[PDB]
Amino acid sequence: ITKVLIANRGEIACRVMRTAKKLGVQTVAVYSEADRNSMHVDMADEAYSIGPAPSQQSYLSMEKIIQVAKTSAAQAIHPGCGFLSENMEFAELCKQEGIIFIGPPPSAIRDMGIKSTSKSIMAAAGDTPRHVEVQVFGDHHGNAVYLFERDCSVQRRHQKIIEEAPAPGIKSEVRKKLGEAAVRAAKAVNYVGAGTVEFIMDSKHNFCFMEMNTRLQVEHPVTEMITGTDLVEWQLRIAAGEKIPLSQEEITLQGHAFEARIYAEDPSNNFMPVAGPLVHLSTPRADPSTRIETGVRQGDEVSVHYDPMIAKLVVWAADRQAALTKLRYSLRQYNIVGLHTNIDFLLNLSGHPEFEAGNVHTDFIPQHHKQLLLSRKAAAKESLCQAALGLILKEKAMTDTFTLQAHDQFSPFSSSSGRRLNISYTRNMTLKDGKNNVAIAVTYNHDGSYSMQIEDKTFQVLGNLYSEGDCTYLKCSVNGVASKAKLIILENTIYLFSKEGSIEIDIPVPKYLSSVGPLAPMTGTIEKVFVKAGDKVKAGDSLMVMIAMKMEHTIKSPKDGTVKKVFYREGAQANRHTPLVEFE
Amino acid sequence: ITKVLIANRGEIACRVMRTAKKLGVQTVAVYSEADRNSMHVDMADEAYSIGPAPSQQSYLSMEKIIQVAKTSAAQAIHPGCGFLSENMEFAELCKQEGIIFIGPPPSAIRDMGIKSTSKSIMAAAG
Repeated sequence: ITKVLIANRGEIACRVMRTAKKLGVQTVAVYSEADRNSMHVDMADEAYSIGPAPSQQSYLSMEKIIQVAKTSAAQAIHPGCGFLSENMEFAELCKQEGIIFIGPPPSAIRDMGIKSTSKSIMAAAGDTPRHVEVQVFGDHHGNAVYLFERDCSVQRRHQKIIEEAPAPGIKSEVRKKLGEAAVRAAKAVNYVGAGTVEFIMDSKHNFCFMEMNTRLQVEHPVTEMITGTDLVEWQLRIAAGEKIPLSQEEITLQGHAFEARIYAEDPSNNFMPVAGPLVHLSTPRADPSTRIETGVRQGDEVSVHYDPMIAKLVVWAADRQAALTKLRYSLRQYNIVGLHTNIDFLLNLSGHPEFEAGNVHTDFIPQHHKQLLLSRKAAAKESLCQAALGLILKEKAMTDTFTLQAHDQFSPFSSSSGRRLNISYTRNMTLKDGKNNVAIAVTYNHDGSYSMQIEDKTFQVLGNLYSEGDCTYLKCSVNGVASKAKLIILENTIYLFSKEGSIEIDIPVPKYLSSVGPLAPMTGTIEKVFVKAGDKVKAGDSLMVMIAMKMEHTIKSPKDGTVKKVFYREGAQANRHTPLVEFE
Repeated sequence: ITKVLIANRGEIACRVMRTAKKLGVQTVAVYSEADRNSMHVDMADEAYSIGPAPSQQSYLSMEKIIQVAKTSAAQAIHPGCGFLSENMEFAELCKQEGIIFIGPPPSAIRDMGIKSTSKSIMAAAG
């Protein structure tokens, strides 16, 4: 395979292409009208459009994908996940056309559609449940190996939210038994490729097979961290006709890995997906043990036509407890501004006394649902000091960039010092903390420090701004206590992202910026009235039409409410600046 | 240990914090008046002042370091080297307060203060 067409979008499209580039394989993608400026379009060497935004017209189409493969001279097609990945007719169409299908052959796909058929084929081959998934990888030469199983039990609305790579809570004998059983299952159905055999267990390790997946799944990067393998490379090699490069006796098991899936959704209403722009996107620090897979760039929008997922964060550490600490440490560095997400839920889900102990089963979240969605808490006075300082320094920044464009450079007045003559300057600002207003009196000190009195308590507040790449950080010292938080100010809302949480403080909007009865324009006769008493109009509504020296004037409503009286009936003469209707 | 207080300064404070960040552990430091703009203040997630520049008023103090650990909600204290690193009374104070002392227990520290005591204990072991 010198060129592969990836009939998919977003995170999975980029994950495969990065491997392809690493190997030297050219990548082609498709993007509909919807993904014209998505991540995988620029990562690909070439990409083709297809049609309208809904997936039925673009990614689920059988003929359009083949047509792209033929004109680009692709040698293989990778379906990824979710569109044609289980489409047996497409795999058969590729074979007949002459294109390599990267995945199991049609004979292995079709017999897996019916649950009773695979149950018999595999059977002939030998209270708090958990879902445990063990991987099988086979080739066209009769070989198969197993990779270590995952714990996929934590879910809500039958959607996986987090995943644990090494399946904690079992013994090495269980791991060996699941390996052999899944290989016998994969051979029983003559499976080739990267697949997954799903077992259900009780509390006493009585594993039973339920279902098998026949595609290279999105879950795999969490296992790669602990096995040290590259399954995308492996899948391409056996598709070209090669053998499994690494035998079942060479597969290791080191440490624990976790995935946390970040969705565009609002948990406050029992998770309905939301779609909107992302104004700020920042990822945790890169590290060989912290694998960051995103499908959304800053400036991109979440659509309604496709999966609302934004990113997957995968971490690795030496043991289970270290990985849970790293997962939460890095997850709090992931900052999304512009829409509501499930990040706070993920933090409360992982940082739960029962989850850290290991009390994991398929009903964990509905059992403890009330303990995961928590209400907003009031800001501390120190957090209000940080918000006030960030606002003051942002105003300074605006002053500094004005000065850089001035002729009168180096001059005084440019330093936002608040230096009054013989007296001090105190600025009275109000910040809105949730629903409540708090007044902060900020005194400008001669040495550049601030003394901020919030209600009665005075804080000695110092700090400045600094940049790291494309992000702005606020460096604070409040009463000798140093701290650092990312400072993002978007329209009215001050975002402070720290290692202890995220606080949103709103700037109140004055009345004269948020305000945006009627009179007669000239002395004319009224043609048509519209409304009477008891009606209700909303702003920008037709109340009356009047003709004044042959010029039709339609009155409108700047005001709002309900009309109490209409003073002029239709056909009467109204004069200049005479009131027409009234609001009581 | 999800958060550690490092009761030290300079090279050793930065050496430990770099590991902590690598592991995912939050770091708190102290800086007196003397180290307000030193390296470990900016590397830490949070740091507290204590008092006058001489070490007797800042890093050798037993109560000030515990007070910082309690208000920052630190789970463990790392003494590093040179200040409280051999202070057996501090290790005992941490135990009584409920804070993990990162180091040997007081029972292993106290018996090593007297050179003749450790000589006999080890000699009897071969």
